[PDB]
Amino acid sequence: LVPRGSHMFIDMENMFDLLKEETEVKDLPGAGPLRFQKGRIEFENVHFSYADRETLQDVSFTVMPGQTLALVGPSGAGKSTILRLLFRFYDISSGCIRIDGQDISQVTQASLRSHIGVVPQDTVLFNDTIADNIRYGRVTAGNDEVEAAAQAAGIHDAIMAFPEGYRTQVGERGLKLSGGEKQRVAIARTILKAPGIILLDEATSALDTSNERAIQASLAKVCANRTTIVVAHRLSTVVNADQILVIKDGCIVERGRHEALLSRGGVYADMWQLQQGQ
Ligand SMILES: Nc1ncnc2c1ncn2[C@@H]1O[C@H](COP(=O)(O)OP(=O)(O)O)[C@@H](O)[C@H]1O
Ligand SMILES: [Mg+2]
Repeated sequence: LVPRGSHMFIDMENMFDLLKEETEVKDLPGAGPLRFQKGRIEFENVHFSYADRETLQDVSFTVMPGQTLALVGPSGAGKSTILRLLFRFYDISSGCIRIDGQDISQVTQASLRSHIGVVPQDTVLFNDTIADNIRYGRVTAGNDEVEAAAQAAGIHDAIMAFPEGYRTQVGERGLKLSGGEKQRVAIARTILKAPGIILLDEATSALDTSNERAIQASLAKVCANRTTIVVAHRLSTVVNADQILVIKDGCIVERGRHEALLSRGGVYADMWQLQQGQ
């Protein structure tokens, strides 16, 4: 058969390109680098939808440079989505997201992400030396910098007990890192990238008490003077956050510090009373 109408001019290579899965986001022509100053974050009246329910509805907030904002709320509320949007994994249908006064949709995605450290629920380990796994944070970094990141992340000492030190093959085809060593690797990667903003999605598993306390101290280290948004599962994170947004069905139903949320007696307070069990 002879393809007719518009079909005679269709480009098959374009049809195969459109079949691909993560169909993603474009830099707008002429976009320059994010001019990052101190990492102030702003969501103004943000709306977003994956499908036919709005996932996020009129979501507004600010994170001042160096402050931590915790997202909490029921499953499916849209917490993780918020981090995704700041990374510009997706575009928003309305409203505006800014870093230091600049629409994140109008700078290069490359520069945007160069200033963001993502600490994910769980850690991709590559089939590579422990040193190259850390260097993943910033590929051009010196060995000295890898060791400094590892030192700050609390993993240097475990690594020195490995049979080939920093050269020890890890991942699937290498030495098994413990669950705690893997988390520390993600931390070391982030310390090495040295971003001005951290996006932290807390693991919903936990390790033993003393390890959990150690990892939590190492995380608080990486976040301490960086603007941070955390999807918070741990009560200690929320207690110590500079601000908490309580999200329910895509809407920020309440916000403030821990103590002010408790004294408000609303949904957060209900959560805290329930976990307390007095
Ligand atoms: N990739 C996706 N495609 C379609 N819907 C999604 C996708 N990811 C999450 N969702 C939906 O968006 C809503 C928000 O999910 P999410 O941001 O993960 O919430 P939380 O982090 O509060 O658990 C949920 O209803 C979820 O089912
Ligand atoms: Mg969830």
